[PDB]
Amino acid sequence: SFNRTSFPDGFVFGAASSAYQFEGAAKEGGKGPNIWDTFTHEFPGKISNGSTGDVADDFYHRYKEDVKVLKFIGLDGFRMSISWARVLPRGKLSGGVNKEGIAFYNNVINDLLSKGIQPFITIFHWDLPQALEDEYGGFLSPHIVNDFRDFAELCFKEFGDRVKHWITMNEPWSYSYGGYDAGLLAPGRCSAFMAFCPKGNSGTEPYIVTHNLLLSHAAAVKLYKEKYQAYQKGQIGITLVTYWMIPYSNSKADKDAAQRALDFMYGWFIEPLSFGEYPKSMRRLVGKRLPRFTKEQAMLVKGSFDFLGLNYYIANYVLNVPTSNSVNLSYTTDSLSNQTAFRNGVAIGRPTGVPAFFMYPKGLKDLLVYTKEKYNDPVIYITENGMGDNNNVTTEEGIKDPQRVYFYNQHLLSLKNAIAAGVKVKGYFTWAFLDNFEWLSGYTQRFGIVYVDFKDGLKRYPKHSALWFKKFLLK
Ligand SMILES: *[C@@H]1O[C@H](CO)[C@@H](O[C@@H]2O[C@H](CO)[C@@H](O[C@@H]3O[C@H](CO)[C@@H](O)[C@H](O)[C@@H]3O)[C@H](O)[C@H]2NC(C)=O)[C@H](O)[C@H]1NC(C)=O
Ligand SMILES: N=C(Cc1ccccc1)N[C@@H]1O[C@H](CO[C@@H]2OC[C@@H](O)[C@H](O)[C@H]2O)[C@@H](O)[C@H](O)[C@H]1O
Ligand SMILES: N=C(Cc1ccccc1)N[C@@H]1O[C@H](CO[C@@H]2OC[C@@H](O)[C@H](O)[C@H]2O)[C@@H](O)[C@H](O)[C@H]1O
Ligand SMILES: *[C@@H]1O[C@H](CO)[C@@H](O)[C@H](O)[C@H]1NC(C)=O
Repeated sequence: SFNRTSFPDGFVFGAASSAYQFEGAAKEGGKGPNIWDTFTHEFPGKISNGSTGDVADDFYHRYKEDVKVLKFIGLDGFRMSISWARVLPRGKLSGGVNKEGIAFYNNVINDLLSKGIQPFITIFHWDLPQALEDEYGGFLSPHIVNDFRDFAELCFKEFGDRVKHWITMNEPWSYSYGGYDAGLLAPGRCSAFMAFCPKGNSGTEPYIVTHNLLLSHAAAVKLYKEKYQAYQKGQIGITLVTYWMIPYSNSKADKDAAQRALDFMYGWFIEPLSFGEYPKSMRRLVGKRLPRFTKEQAMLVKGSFDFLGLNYYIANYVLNVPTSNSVNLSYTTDSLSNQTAFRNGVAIGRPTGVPAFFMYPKGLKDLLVYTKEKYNDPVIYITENGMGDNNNVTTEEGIKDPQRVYFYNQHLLSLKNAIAAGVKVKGYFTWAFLDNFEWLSGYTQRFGIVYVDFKDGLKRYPKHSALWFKKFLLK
């Protein structure tokens, strides 16, 4: 039966997590507030059922038993993130290191390694300390770069003797678009015409924030390369997300619109990372709302990754949107494109428990080949791939997830094809290890290969998908 021998020797199979979504202990162990503590508490209308990550999976206390589950499944690796405000409660290094926070991550890492599981560490997975958001508006300010750099350094110093795979940040697209265009994610900023956020500007701030995200990423990578990489002997990268874009029709209009959508979502980050400049379509359509890289900045950002982390979930069809005399000025409308999961009333693939998300495993290969061909054959890890179930059945029924078995069977076959096509994929991580706090969707969506019974003591039960992976891994 389909198993890991179909993949390169030493290929890393793992599961993924993030700190705010899993940890809980949000006000414990010396931890300071982050923007997600603030967002979920002050805007309960923006979270399904007014949920928070106050407790989440309580991974902070339950990590020892959870690591046993990872070993049971037989995973090679585990992707997890560092809570910035847990290790630096005041955000700045000068504000002091929280010894209790450092100890937790050390404990998790030491346990993982005893089970032969490699920790892949995301330094920043959106949970910015409130102190930094308060001081200078977080990623709206160039001040964020030095503080991000110091945070990265703390991680390298404290964990780098054991951690050999670093991811600077998770999905700066989501942080910028979600936090500053649509106002759906912390810090919850958007234009007043949306009547959805207290402050913001969806037409300017996402571009400001993305620039500082890239610069912060680049600062961390430069420091790692110059100061830690030679003796710790690890690798550092960044995780990007994009939908795969398919033109709605055969028209030139829809063809160009599809590429514009990809330019604005993916190219926004991977062209600076590869070429030191933003995509031409963005420069043309966004004009002077799009920051320029100085010569120093372009030099720092270009080539600043050892590997690319890619998160893949879905493909969408893309329609051209003609220019209009009625403008809502926003990153969203700047690309003159419209995404839809339906063509001629027919869904792009099998449904999931997430209304927008349909199964399109071919898109994983297409994205990987596109990336190989456009950006000089980079080393790639699939740092997230998964699907969600609606949280509307009993624990008993939730555990039986043949649809997720199917999902991973199909996507791993597609990944196999990408590797055969010469894409240098070295690893693959399931989102998620556990059912968790899924940001604006709260606990209404279950992405785990392991079920968490939120109603009954947060108990863990491996799903059929976990058992499928256990067999796939010959473990
Ligand atoms: C729990 O929530 C899920 C939501 O994902 C429910 O499953 C979904 O049910 C809808 C409506 O029954 C399905 O859509 C329909 O499918 C039929 C036949 O395939 C189609 O002809 C209709 O036009 C309509 O599109 C949807 O596919 C399905 N989603 C899945 C399975 O992922 C489920 O009913 C809920 N369960 C309980 C116990 O409330
Ligand atoms: N600020 C809190 C309350 C809190 C904490 C986590 C999540 C939500 C709400 N607690 C205090 O955070 C402090 C650090 O975080 C600072 O709290 C004061 C804020 O003005 C400042 O911006 C923040 O960095 C810790 O040093 C203290 O031990 C602790 O009592
Ligand atoms: N989900 C994203 C991208 C995103 C998230 C929110 C809004 C716009 C775009 N990326 C990855 O998807 C994973 C699943 O994301 C879910 O996708 C379905 C949404 O309805 C749900 O709210 C979201 O958490 C997240 O848990 C990871 O933390 C994240 O890295
Ligand atoms: C794993 O797959 C290979 C095909 O490459 C097959 O020869 C082998 O028997 C399989 N093993 C199991 C345990 O399924």
